Amino acid sequence: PSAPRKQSKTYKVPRRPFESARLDAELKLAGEYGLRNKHEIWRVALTLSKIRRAARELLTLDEKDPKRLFEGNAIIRRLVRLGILDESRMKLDYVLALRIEDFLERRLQTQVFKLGLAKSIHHARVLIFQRHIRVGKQIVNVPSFVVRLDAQKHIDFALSSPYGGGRPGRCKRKRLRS
Amino acid sequence: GKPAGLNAARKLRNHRREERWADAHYKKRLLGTAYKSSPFGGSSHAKGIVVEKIGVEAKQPNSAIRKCVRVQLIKNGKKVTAFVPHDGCLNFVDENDEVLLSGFGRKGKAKGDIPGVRFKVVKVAGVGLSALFHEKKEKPRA
Amino acid sequence: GKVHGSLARAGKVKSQTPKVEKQEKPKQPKGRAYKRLLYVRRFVNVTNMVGGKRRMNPSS
Amino acid sequence: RTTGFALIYDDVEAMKKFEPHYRLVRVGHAEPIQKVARQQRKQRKNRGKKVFGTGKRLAKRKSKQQD
RNA sequence: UUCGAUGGUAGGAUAGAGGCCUACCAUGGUUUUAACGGGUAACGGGGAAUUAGGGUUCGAUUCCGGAGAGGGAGCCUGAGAAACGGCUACCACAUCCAAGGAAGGCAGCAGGCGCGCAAAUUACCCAAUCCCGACACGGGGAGGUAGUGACAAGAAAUAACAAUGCAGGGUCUUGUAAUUGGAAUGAGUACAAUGUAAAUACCUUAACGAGGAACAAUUGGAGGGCAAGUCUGGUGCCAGCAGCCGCGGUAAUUCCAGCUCCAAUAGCGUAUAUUAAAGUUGUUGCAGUUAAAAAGCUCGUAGUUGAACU
Repeated sequence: PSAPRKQSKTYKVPRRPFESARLDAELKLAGEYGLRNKHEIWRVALTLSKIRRAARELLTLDEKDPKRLFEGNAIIRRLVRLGILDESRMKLDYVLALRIEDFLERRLQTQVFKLGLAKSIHHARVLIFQRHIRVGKQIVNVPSFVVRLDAQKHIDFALSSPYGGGRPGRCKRKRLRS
Repeated sequence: GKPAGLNAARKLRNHRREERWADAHYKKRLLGTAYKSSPFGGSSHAKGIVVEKIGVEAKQPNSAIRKCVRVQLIKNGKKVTAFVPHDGCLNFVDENDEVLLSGFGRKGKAKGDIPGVRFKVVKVAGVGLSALFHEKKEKPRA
Repeated sequence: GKVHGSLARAGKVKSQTPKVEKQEKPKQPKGRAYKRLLYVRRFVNVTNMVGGKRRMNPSS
Repeated sequence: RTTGFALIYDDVEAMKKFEPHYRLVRVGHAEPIQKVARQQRKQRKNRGKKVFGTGKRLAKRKSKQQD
């Protein structure tokens, strides 16, 4: 109305579309983590590039500068809270050495697969889509949920649905009828 | 060589302005030839009427019949030459079929061995190519 | 050419070629199953290797 | 979680006075309003502007001139 | 510079300075630092695209300022208009006419014709933002909501747990399944609560709702560029394919039919404009003996550059 609603693109197309040394790594990552497509890879590469660019623009200034000191912390707190960085060992230079592997292992899908109840990351994705997952206090219905270091302990099965009881029925009821 | 004085900005800007006209790309943009004398005034596609079919001959080293047609534009009045991509479509296409003409992909240049042809047909009778070919759509009874 | 045109001999091979019917095939998974099938046929179930061929559509 | 707003007027007169009409209809304190369509109302207003006076004089004059 | 072009005096007009206008007196003002004229498919800016940097292109369009309400011109009202959903006359159009006349302007909201490659309903409502008025109470095609789509951005249906022998692998695990079967099934179907001016939708509601047409994923390519066949059949420099190189004259990995594979994915290709690559516009940062390029040579004013020393 009065002002436009800002929208932006999150995925970036690589300059070389059919690099062998890049396609094999992307296919290996997709097969390992059960990603839908490579749009997730593009989006993660895009945000990582944004973080790296901000860190580089910060590091190109001298120390004890008010702007560099003020901005060199906020990225560190965000990374530590999101778990992208470790519980400790920060030096404002670890920001430039992140990987797509750790960014993708930081998603909620990796955590639910690691805890189990699916035997495979694809089944973990199926569980996360079926709304049967109880990640945190509020149910989450997205594999790309970046999970912090505080919501990894509330994950278990749902009270409702056949996996939690509550008169399953459905296919069970059909088999009982037949 | 080139001026390098601290107060030579005007000289450098003027020389660049004069020399940029020698650029083929800059000349083709700034002359306005697309809207002045080009068959297409910047339009991607244009409708027209088939005039006749011409059997152009391929240049060296190839040798074949290109199966081209001549189409008169309805919005400009300029008679141009058209290229039919597939085979066996010149029989389907008759005179006064309300064809649609577009570029060839060489930025207005002749593509391949076809001599003096810069446009290609995309739709016939307002139904589109490759649709009547696979017997999905049929030509209207006009 | 010059002032001539071959409007009668066009599409000779397309008109005279024999026409066959497509071979019947049951349904095939599409999507993440297709990605898993490609992953499963790439390296975990190697059958075409040795010499670096990595052939996926061998000729017969 | 289910969140909403609550506006207690701690009185009946205050609630019945300071309240939107659709809110009053939702509580169902009084009967709704049955009127003509918006287009019909606007057209009737236009005809009323075209006619100057009470309105029956035009009918009287038309009857006099046509009978 | 006539018929105001530059300046002075005096006056007129304006709400007000002012050659805005008038009478007289002087010939002045700009310009190679590009005056003036012409073109602009030029409303300007905040801004947008590409992004080492420098740059290049675009910007009618959600915000600000200017202009217009078919082209001009004049005028009343009003503080405020040279107003057009105010008026008047001409120019080009349209209309009822009884032939005396009358009467208008959607580059506003909807809808129609035509130009077209190219772009939506003759819908609901003042409930939210605000505006107007005599004013809690009225109105507002401003504005909010919805119907329509292939595309403008963000999230994700087309699956999956085992028994099974073979290829196996090293007693733990993948694949071809004319195989089964009990599972979690969501798209829809209905209904309830919520949502909203009324709704639609979202969220949410028990419950019905797959055993294979389950409720069949497509778009391009498979010589190099650039990833994936010298496979089987038809033609034989013909049809044609083809962004360039290039393939085709009876063994066609490049023509058309089948099989399979490769890339993206509910999206893909094509045509055009533009950007990066373009160190092929080069201030950064080009090149000039032979690839394009040192005036035949000299003087010379703008312009550029200008020894050291306080």
